[PDB]
Amino acid sequence: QGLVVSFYTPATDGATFTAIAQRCNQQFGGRFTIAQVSLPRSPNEQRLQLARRLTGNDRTLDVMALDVVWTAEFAEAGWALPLSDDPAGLAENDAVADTLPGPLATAGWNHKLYAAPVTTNTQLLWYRPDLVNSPPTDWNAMIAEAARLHAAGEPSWIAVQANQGEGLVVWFNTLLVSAGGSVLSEDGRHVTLTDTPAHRAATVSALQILKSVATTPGADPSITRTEEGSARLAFEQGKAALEVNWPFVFASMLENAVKGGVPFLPLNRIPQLAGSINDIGTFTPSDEQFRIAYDASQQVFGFAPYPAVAPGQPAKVTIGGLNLAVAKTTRHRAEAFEAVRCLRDQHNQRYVSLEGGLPAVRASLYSDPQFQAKYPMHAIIRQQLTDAAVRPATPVYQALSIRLAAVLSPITEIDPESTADELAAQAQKAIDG
Repeated sequence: QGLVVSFYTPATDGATFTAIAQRCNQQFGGRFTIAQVSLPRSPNEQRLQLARRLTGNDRTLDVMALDVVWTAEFAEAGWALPLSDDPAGLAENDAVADTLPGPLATAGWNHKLYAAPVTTNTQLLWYRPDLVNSPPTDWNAMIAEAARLHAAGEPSWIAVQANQGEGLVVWFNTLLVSAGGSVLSEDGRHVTLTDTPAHRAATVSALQILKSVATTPGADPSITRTEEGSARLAFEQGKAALEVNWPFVFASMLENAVKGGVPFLPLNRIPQLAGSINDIGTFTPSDEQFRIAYDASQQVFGFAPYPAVAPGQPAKVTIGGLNLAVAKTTRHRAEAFEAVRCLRDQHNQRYVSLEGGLPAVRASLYSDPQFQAKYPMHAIIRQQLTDAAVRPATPVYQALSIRLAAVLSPITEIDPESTADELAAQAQKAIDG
């Protein structure tokens, strides 16, 4: 026998989360162990299996990693215990102490914390410094640069995820919040897209940018013809000189370049990098090999803040990532909340970042020299995580998102004024559920 605390996570991060689980087991003195359980790789199927297990009162479900936008759903439904339900009374303070504000904001609902952040994410600008002298600082500069490049016969696509789905919703949300707007009110009860002249201007601004990118000379046909594509691959293959995307494109760039799949960046030819591809095809460099690959990448691969909407205001970039929640189905609340605290301590935060490629939520880690070595863009991330935009927090997020995506796509057919009103009407229909 033996008491087991289940720990449900996306399969994508199964190896990483298993290792920190095993690290935590060391320090429980055999009182109990954490067992990682892999949900499907698809986020939507992860949420649907958790729901099945919660409404089915599966008593072995203890700790679960939730997407940052599932907070309201799981809290309103009584599926995620409030942190104040910890018999030890430690969960609340732990989740606040040394956690960046952006991640923390995703974990609340009705002014109460219902989960503890563990990982986060934000989008940056990635550009070709050999083709682009300075990184565009706002979206008008993005447009003008891409158009100049087209007239010069050079890579002109702006690589951004804009197909119908959550990625387009994320992009619209960033533009909207950066312009001072909001989809919903504080309680997710009212639609605030067009309720005041100022809010309508923010919505119109964001729609104009979406539409401007779609109709820029030399645009990506995945946008102009609403086709399947990939922002990451477009940049790696040399068809886009500008990209907004999560930081996983950094590791992908170096690994694929070392494998010889990046034509403008032949890291595969550098003698010092011989043997750095391990027996499963992963770029696993030493500290010096890393600094060589990153130094050589700088000639052709740069990063910068997400472009602003307004000339002077830094962008409010939609945040992603995972929060740790204790399920209402647990039989051992005390051990479950203790497990959450161990899984998100400083050493395990260092691990998920360095070995897992998942940005940590602990502010202290953005001062760690080892973290700064492997995240040279740490300072931009820290700033965008502290001043983040949050997707609308509502129990009906899934219906709201689907409805917004259907209106916004195809983005070539946006008419900012009339689309603004159609956005608000469709958001209203989701809130009426």
